[PDB]
Amino acid sequence: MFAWWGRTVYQFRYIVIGVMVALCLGGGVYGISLGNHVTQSGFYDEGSQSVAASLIGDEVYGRDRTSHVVAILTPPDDKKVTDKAWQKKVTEELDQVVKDHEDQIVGWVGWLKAPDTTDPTVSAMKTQDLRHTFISIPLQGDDDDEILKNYQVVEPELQQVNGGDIRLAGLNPLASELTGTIGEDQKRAEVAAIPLVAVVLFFVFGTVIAAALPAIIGGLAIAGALGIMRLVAEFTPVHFFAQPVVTLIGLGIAIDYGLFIVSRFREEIAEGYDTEAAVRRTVMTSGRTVVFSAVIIVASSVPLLLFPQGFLKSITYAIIASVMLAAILSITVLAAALAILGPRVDALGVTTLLKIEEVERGFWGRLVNVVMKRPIAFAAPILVVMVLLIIPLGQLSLGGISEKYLPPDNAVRQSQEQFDKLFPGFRTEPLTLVMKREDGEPITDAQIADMRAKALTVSGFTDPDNDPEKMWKERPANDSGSKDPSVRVIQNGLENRNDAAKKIDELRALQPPHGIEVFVGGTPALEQDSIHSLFDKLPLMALILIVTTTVLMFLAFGSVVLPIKAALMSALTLGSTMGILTWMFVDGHGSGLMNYTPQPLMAPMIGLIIAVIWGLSTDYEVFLVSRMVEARERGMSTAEAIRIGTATTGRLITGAALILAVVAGAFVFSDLVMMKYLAFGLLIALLLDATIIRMFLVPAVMKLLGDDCWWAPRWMKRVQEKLGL
Ligand SMILES: CCCCCCCCCCCCO[C@@H]1O[C@H](CO)[C@@H](O[C@H]2O[C@H](CO)[C@@H](O)[C@H](O)[C@H]2O)[C@H](O)[C@H]1O
Ligand SMILES: CCCCCCCCCCCCO[C@@H]1O[C@H](CO)[C@@H](O[C@H]2O[C@H](CO)[C@@H](O)[C@H](O)[C@H]2O)[C@H](O)[C@H]1O
Ligand SMILES: CCCCCCCCCCCCO[C@@H]1O[C@H](CO)[C@@H](O[C@H]2O[C@H](CO)[C@@H](O)[C@H](O)[C@H]2O)[C@H](O)[C@H]1O
Ligand SMILES: CCCCCCCCCCCCO[C@@H]1O[C@H](CO)[C@@H](O[C@H]2O[C@H](CO)[C@@H](O)[C@H](O)[C@H]2O)[C@H](O)[C@H]1O
Ligand SMILES: CCCCCCCCCCCCO[C@@H]1O[C@H](CO)[C@@H](O[C@H]2O[C@H](CO)[C@@H](O)[C@H](O)[C@H]2O)[C@H](O)[C@H]1O
Ligand SMILES: CCCCCCCCCCCCO[C@@H]1O[C@H](CO)[C@@H](O[C@H]2O[C@H](CO)[C@@H](O)[C@H](O)[C@H]2O)[C@H](O)[C@H]1O
Ligand SMILES: Cc1cc(C)c2cc(C(=O)NC3CCCCCC3)[nH]c2c1
Repeated sequence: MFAWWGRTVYQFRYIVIGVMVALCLGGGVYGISLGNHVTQSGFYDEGSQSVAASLIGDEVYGRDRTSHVVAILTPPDDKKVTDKAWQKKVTEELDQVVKDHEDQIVGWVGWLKAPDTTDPTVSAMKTQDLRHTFISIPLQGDDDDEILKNYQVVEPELQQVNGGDIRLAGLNPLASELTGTIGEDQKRAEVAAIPLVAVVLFFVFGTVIAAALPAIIGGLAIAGALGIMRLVAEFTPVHFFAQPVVTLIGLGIAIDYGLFIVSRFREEIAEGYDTEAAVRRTVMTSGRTVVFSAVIIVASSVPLLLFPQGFLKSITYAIIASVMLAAILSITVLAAALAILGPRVDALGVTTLLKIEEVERGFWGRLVNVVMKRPIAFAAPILVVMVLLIIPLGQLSLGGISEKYLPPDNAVRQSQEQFDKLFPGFRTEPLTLVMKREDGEPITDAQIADMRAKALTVSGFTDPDNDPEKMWKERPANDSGSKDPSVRVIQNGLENRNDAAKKIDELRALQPPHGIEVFVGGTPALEQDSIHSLFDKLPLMALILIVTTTVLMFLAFGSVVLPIKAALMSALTLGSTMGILTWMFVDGHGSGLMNYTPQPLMAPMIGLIIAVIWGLSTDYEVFLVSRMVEARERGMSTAEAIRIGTATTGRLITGAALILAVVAGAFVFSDLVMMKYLAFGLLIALLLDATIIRMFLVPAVMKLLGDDCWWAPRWMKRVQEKLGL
């Protein structure tokens, strides 16, 4: 199979390069418009009670458009908002923007449209010092994605209102900024990472062409994968976060796959094989390794599909498409490229760009020896410290997206915070009690008061007017609502947002009046229901993830102790990185240096980070411990096999780690705190696996079990033998 392709890829090397490059470039052109076909939904559970509550509320009362855009207007030259000349000028400008963009803007409302109003709420849309007043600009659209697109059409003209002295906040200015970080992080991966990957690869290989080929494969992999995701978007919604994942996870593995087979090819040429034989032998050995690595990653990714969140489903499609294409590219276009180049892959050295030994082996061999001489002296301190690194995970907190996902100095975030300071109480995050009478008869005022009294028995809800009778007010109704009298909604915000899980259960435990059912919704309910469904499915997801990888490791090791030992090592790294991440992003250690706000984490990201870290650690352990098994099966001491595996894989694993560190390190500078969390989790797990696990914990522990590492019942080794994966 790999034998046949190794000969075939040589024979049709020109056809292979031409077809594969055209497909990837054609996919890249198709994938340019992906950013215009992604969605922001997917963080919630579509089957939850809170989602049903939101659908009923919107259907009966109408979609609330008053939070789409809020604009703070400050008169120039220290004038007050009561300046009649200033009022007329800004009013005419706003009317012109609405008239020019009626397809996008419903209109604008606020104190400026009725300065002589007596309504206390409308009169509160201006500050006491008369220096600031704000307006609401509802937008057209039937869903949040369409509404955001409408906002981005009119934003440039809106920002010019009042001589530019207008501050835009609310849902869509922030949603535009949050989704805008995707483009900023992506250019880093393609303008800052790839050049740094090139200098890292040049330090590994020493020649220009050998260093350039893995970078080119990564670029082709990104181009094709974005095109595949664009195709996927035609059939199912694709979350916008799936796009940066392609450029982070897909790019890193694509370059690492390229590094592995280019390294093997140069070693085959150096051993004396001609180009034809070298290509075949590289596919037979390194091509099998990358293909098996791909199935490990795919096996580590598909368990996320158990979760209902569309966000997680979109990520796995991106991951699977990225790794399958990269594996295919590494053994089709890369192998064909080396077949054409031959030894000329090393032709160009430092001088080209310039114009435009025994000690090392012994030391690393000695380090393994020192570790094995006193293994408990190494394993015991490492085991203790890694367990202590799990302790901060006990302080795990979970929430949802806000303006705090942006750095504290972000302009749009600061406009939002200025609005909440100048105009307190206008922003709310209420829990809703969606009352429905199954009889179809109208809900009475007494029944609404019965429900309010029940909700007033739950502590922790805000009382701004100090009167409980003014709490749990009815949701405002819009003209787009059906106003079905059999459905009525009352709502109230929480005093402390972290109490949402407890308070929602209390609300859901209240007995409603006789013939009515109650659905509890609101944004805090949407998050808590999504949190609950994720951790409900997590035990099954973790079970499938562990067993699928362990059997794959058993197929790769031919042992029963080795897959179990490596699963324990994977669990230790997974726990340690999560504690460190909680220590950094919840507790805030490192927040000032990296300019992010400590806050609760996003729950679907822990599921993603579990799958990614488990896959990465399994991938590195499989490659290393194999070379030990391969040395043991041919006849060697257990101590020598550990030394041979470490020496023979040291250059490749270290180089792969350096590559991924550059790629992930580029994304730790993202303005989105969620991306920082994912990129750092990758960096920590990589540093632990490449240094603490590979060089200290693996060689030490494996010496403790001695020759029992290779133990495996023969009726199980026969199944491994009959397949030979
Ligand atoms: C993160 C913060 C973003 C969320 C905050 C956004 C919510 C704040 C927007 C307030 C919108 C509702 O506030 C106000 O309600 C009143 C009461 O019906 C509406 O009703 C008003 O209409 C117009 C004013 O334009 C006049 O005829 C009159 O003063 C009144 O009837 C106003 O048009 C609306 O401005
Ligand atoms: C690998 C990622 C998972 C790491 C999990 C982090 C757990 C941190 C525990 C903090 C201590 C709080 O202790 C709590 O214990 C209960 C069971 O008693 C578990 O969780 C329980 O409480 C939560 C809190 O509302 C409820 O949704 C529910 O009743 C149940 O899930 C969690 O463990 C933790 O919520
Ligand atoms: C591959 C191995 C991985 C296997 C991992 C298995 C982990 C299983 C853990 C189940 C218990 C965690 O359960 C989860 O606990 C957290 C606390 O952190 C609760 O979290 C709750 O309290 C926290 C802290 O007050 C709030 O910030 C949060 O909004 C609220 O939901 C979750 O509601 C509950 O669902
Ligand atoms: C990636 C996309 C994520 C972008 C999200 C970033 C967060 C942006 C900040 C939120 C700003 C809007 O803040 C918004 O305030 C309004 C008005 O108080 C709340 O609106 C709430 O009260 C109003 C008026 O009583 C009800 O008609 C409505 O049904 C209810 O939801 C919204 O629930 C909240 O979302
Ligand atoms: C036969 C006796 C007389 C017939 C009754 C006619 C009404 C008499 C009661 C008027 C005062 C009731 O007192 C006040 O009622 C209003 C309107 O219902 C309630 O108002 C509350 O419920 C109503 C719906 O019922 C919501 O639309 C509103 O947003 C919410 O605040 C107040 O919470 C209550 O304090
Ligand atoms: C800088 C931080 C970046 C983020 C984290 C990256 C983690 C990478 C750390 C790698 C640690 C050093 O890891 C060590 O690398 C050396 C040199 O490559 C390998 O050594 C390998 O190459 C050397 C020559 O260079 C040979 O003599 C040796 O026989 C061979 O094994 C070791 O087998 C490995 O144990
Ligand atoms: C889930 C996941 C995520 C990432 C970023 C990576 C990176 C690798 C990797 O670098 N693997 C290499 C070493 C294993 C042997 C074959 C050569 C490739 N695996 C990953 C898995």
